[PDB]
Amino acid sequence: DYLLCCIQHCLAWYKNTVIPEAFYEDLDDILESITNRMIKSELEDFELDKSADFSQSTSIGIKNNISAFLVMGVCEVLIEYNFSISSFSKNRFEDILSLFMCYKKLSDILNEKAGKAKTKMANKTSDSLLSMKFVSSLLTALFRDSIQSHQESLS
Amino acid sequence: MAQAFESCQLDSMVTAFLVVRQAALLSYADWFKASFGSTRGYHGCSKKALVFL
Repeated sequence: DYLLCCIQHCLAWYKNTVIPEAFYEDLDDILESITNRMIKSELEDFELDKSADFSQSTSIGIKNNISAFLVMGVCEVLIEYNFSISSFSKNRFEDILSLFMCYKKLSDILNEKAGKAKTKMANKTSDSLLSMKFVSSLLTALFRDSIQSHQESLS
Repeated sequence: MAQAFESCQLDSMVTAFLVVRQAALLSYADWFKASFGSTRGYHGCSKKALVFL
């Protein structure tokens, strides 16, 4: 999660500032492969909800719970990445929706498991890794923006 | 066989299979039911190892 946040912020800084040679493209296409395969992953790739119930009793439940929080952060960082590539591609917004659906699935699973015991962990109300800069950008784009070149893909 | 299903490698599987088949000539069936007990239940942690098998 936190590694990826650094990578894509670094990479956004590398796009915007450094270019205005044959290295960053490695990491770009790595990230794009991670996007397409993280999309078509679902829950028995990571053996989640079924084999380990992320329990704060066992070590293996703790392993899978730590893994799920890592996943949720990875989803969010790749959201930021797919947004950062282009000017408002439809396909990249589909990827972002798929990542969020994965993240939101994991959140409503963990919420049931924080609905059996109490909300004593402050680890699902832990930080997002998204920059505040980013979210400001994102919310301006979501609500106020009505530019027809971006509207079809943001709708 | 352990290495093969951890990596999901078919080459090492084929080697092992032909080796036990030559060793037989019902030792194949003995080794198969031995696999069936706590090897073929979970060859890999992912159940795609069965699909590869």
